[PDB]
Amino acid sequence: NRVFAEYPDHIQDYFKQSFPKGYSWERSLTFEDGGICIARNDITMEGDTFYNKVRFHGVNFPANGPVMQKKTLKWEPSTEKMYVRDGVLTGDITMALLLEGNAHYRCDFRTTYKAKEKGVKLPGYHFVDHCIEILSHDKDYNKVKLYEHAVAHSGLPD
Amino acid sequence: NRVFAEYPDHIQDYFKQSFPKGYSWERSLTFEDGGICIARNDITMEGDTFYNKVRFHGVNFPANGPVMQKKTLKWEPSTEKMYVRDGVLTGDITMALLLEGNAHYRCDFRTTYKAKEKGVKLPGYHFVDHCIEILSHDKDYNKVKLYEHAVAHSGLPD
Amino acid sequence: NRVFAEYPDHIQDYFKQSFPKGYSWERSLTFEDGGICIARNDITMEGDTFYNKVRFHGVNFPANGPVMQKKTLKWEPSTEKMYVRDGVLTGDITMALLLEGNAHYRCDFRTTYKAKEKGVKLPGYHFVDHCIEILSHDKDYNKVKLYEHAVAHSGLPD
Amino acid sequence: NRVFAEYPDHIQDYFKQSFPKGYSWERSLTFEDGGICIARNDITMEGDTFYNKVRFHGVNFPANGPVMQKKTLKWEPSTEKMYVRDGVLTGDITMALLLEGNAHYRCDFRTTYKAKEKGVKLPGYHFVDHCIEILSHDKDYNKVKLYEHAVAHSGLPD
Amino acid sequence: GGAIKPDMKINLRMEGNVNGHHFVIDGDGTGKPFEGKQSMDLEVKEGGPLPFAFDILTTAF
Amino acid sequence: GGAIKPDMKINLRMEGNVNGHHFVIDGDGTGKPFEGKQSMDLEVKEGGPLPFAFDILTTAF
Amino acid sequence: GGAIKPDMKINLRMEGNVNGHHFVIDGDGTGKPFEGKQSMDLEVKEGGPLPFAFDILTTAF
Amino acid sequence: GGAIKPDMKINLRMEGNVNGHHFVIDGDGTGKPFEGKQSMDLEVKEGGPLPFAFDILTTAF
Repeated sequence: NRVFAEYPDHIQDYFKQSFPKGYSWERSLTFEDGGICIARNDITMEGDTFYNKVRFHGVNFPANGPVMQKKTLKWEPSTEKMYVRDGVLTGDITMALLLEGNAHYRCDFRTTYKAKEKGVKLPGYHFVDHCIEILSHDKDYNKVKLYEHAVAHSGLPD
Repeated sequence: NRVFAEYPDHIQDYFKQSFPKGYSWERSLTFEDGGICIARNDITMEGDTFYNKVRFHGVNFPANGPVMQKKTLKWEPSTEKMYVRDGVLTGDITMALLLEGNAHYRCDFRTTYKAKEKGVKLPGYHFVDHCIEILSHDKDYNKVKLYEHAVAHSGLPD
Repeated sequence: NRVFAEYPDHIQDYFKQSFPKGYSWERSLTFEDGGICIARNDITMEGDTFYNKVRFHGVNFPANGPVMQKKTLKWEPSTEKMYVRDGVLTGDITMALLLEGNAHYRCDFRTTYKAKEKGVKLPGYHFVDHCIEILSHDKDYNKVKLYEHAVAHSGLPD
Repeated sequence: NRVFAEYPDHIQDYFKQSFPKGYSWERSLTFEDGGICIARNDITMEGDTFYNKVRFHGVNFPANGPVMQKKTLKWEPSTEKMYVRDGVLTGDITMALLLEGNAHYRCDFRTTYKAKEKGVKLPGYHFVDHCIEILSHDKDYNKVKLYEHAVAHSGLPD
Repeated sequence: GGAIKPDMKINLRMEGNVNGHHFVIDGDGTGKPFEGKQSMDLEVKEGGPLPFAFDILTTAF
Repeated sequence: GGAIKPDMKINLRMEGNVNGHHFVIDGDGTGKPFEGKQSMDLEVKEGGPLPFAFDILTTAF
Repeated sequence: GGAIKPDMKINLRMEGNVNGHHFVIDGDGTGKPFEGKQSMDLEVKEGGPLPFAFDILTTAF
Repeated sequence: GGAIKPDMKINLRMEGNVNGHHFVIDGDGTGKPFEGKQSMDLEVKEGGPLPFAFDILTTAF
C-alpha cells in the first residue's frame, strides 16, 4: 500500500489523496527464470482502518529454482520509478532477491495504481525508495511478521 | 487442451499419455504493451468427457490498449515450440492478435504442462501448429462458439 | 538472407522482389540468461553473386553460461512469424539452442527487413520454417561448413 | 565511466580501484518499442587523463518512433542497482526518456563492468543515483556539451 | 488409444479477473483428439458484458 | 492530512495460487502513513506449509 | 524470377565483437533461392579460436 | 586515492551505427571523480547531423 510512504510537499501524493474512497493496484512480477506472478489489491478504508482484499497468482516457476526450493533470503532495498503511462500512474522497479550462496535473483516489477474517485491529480516523474523485511517468522513460515519503510523523492541532484 | 492435437507416431504424445488420470497446465501471456495474464487449467476425465477447471487473471492492460478497447479481430495461426525445462514440458509461442487496421499486437506465451500421474515420458523437442477461431458470437460476446485445430510435427526437413 | 526461402505463389516474396537493388536486415538476439546480441547485414548483388557485409555485436553473456563455455550443439529447427510493424517487414522467432544433457537454451529473435528500394510490396502475416545446421567443422570451429533450408507457408489449415 | 561517482567509505569502489590499469564495460539498452542498442567502452588512464574507446550499435528502432523521429527531451534521473552476477559486477537500471508531449519512453539498462587487472575486490549489493543532462547543443546536435552527477549509496534505511 | 476415445466431450468452467473485472464462463463442447480438432459453446455466466477483448481468453478454454 | 490518520490499523486477506498450490493468508497490522512505515503479522489460514519461497509474496501485502 | 537465378553464388565478410572478443569471418558459398537452400564455407580470419559458441553467429551469415 | 586525481581530464572517441547510420564522435572533457561529477564537449566528426535522437548515446560517453 503505497499510502505508507513519506511524500515530500513538492511531490503530489496520489495515494493519500485517494482516500477516504481508496484505490487499487495491479502488479506483474517477472522473474529472470521465467517464473511470473500477477497480483492485485483493492484498498478501502473506514475509521482508522485500511482494508485489503488481495489476490496473488504465480506460474512457471522452475521445479528446482530458488522459489520452489525456498532458497531466498530477502528482497534487497529498492528504488521504484513512478510515472504516468497513457493516463495511469505506474511504478517500474528493478527488484532483486538475495539467494543463499550470495547470488541475486532478479525480478522486474510493474505496478499500476488507480484511484477509485475520479479527478485525483497524477504526479510527475519521481522516485520511491523501499525496504521491506521479514522481521521474524516461525519454522514453516505459517506465521510471519513483516515490515516496510518507504520514502519518495526527486532523485539527483535534489 | 493439447490433447486435441494430431500427434505423429514418431513423436511422444505427452497429453494423450496423461490419461485417464489427467494433467494440468499453467501459462503466462505477456503482451507487448505491458498487459500480463496468468492462466491455469486442471484437466480430468470421466467417461468420454474432459472436465476443465480454469482460472484466468490479467493486469496492467493499458486503458486505451487493443484489449480494453476491444479492437482485436483474431489470433493468427501459430507454431508452438515444445521442449523440457527442469524436467517439465514447456511450450513457448510467438503469438499475435490481428487488429482492425491491418496491424498486429504481439503476445509471448509460455505454458508448462504437468501430468498428474507418474509414468509419462517427456517428449523431445518438437512443434505444434495451431489455429484457433471464434466461429460465431452474439453482440456482447456473452455467447461464443470456439474452434481449434492443432498438428504436431518435427519441423524441417522432416 | 531470406532470399533463400521457398516462397509459394500465394505469398508475396519481399526478398526476391528486392533485387537487383538488394536489401538489409537488422536483428536482435535476446538470450534467456541476459546475453544480448545485435546484427545487421547489407546485402547486394553483382551478377550471379550475393555480397554480404555483416556486423555482429554481443554483450553480457554469463562467464559460465553455455555460450562462453561453448556447450551448445545446434539451433533447433524453427518457425519465423513474418508481419508488418510500422511499415517494416518484421520476423519474430522463438529460437532454441540444444545444449549437452539434452537441455535447451532459449533466444528470442526479432529481425526487421528493409529493401533498398522504397515501395516494395509488403506481404501479409505468414511463416517461414527454418533449419540451419553446421554440416562439418574443424576442432575449434575456425573452418565451418554451414547449411540452411527454409520454406514459407500460411500455417494451419492451409 | 562509473569512476565519476561519489562513493561513501562503507562501500567498495570497484571503479576507482581499477586504476591506473583501468577497466571496460558492456551494456545492452532495451527500449520498450523494440529498439535495441549494445555499447562498450574500454577505459584506460595515463597521467591525469582518462581515455575512452567506445562503440555504439543500435537496431530495430521503429521508423516513426521517438528515437528515429527525434522527439526525446532527456533521460530522467535514475538509480542503478549494482550486484554481482557470475563473478562479474553488474548494473541494472529502470531508465526513462521524457518525450515531447510529457509522455515517457522506457529503456532497460544492463551493464557489466570488468577491471583489467585481476584481484580487484567486488562490492556488495548497492546503488548509484544518476542524473545526466545535455547542458547545451547546436541545432543539429553536431556539437553537444554533456554533464553527469552520480552518487553511490546503500538505499534505505542507511 | 484406449483411455481416450476418437470422439470426446468437453465440460468447462472458467473464473477470473482482468483489470479488476470479475467473470465466470461455462463451456460445453466436443472434440476429436486424434484429429487435433475441437469446438465449444461458451456462455458468460457472470460479469457480462465483458469490458475487454474476448480473444485474450480463447486459448485458455 | 485528515482522511488518513497518523496512526492506522491494517486489515488484510490474500488468496492465491502459485505453481498450482492454493493458499489463504490473513493479515493484521498497523502503520504510520506520513512516516512511510508499516508492520503486519501474517498467518497462513489455508495451504500451509507453503511449498515455495514466502518472499515472493511480501510486497503484495 | 529472372533477376534472381536458380543457382547463386554467395560471398561474405562478417566482423564483430562478443563479450569483448573481436573477430573477422570470411564466407564463400552457393545456393538455390527458389528451393530455399544454401550452403557456405566459413573461415575465421581474426579472433580464432573463438572463445564462445560458434552457433550464436550462424543465422547472421 | 593517489592513483586518481581530484581533477581529471577525459578524452574519447565513439564509433557506431544505428539503424544503418554510421557515425564518429570525438569527446573532450573534465571531471571530479570523488565528487561524482563530469562534463564533456562532444563533436560529431562523421555521420552528422545524426538522423536519430542524440539522447540514446549520452550514457555511453
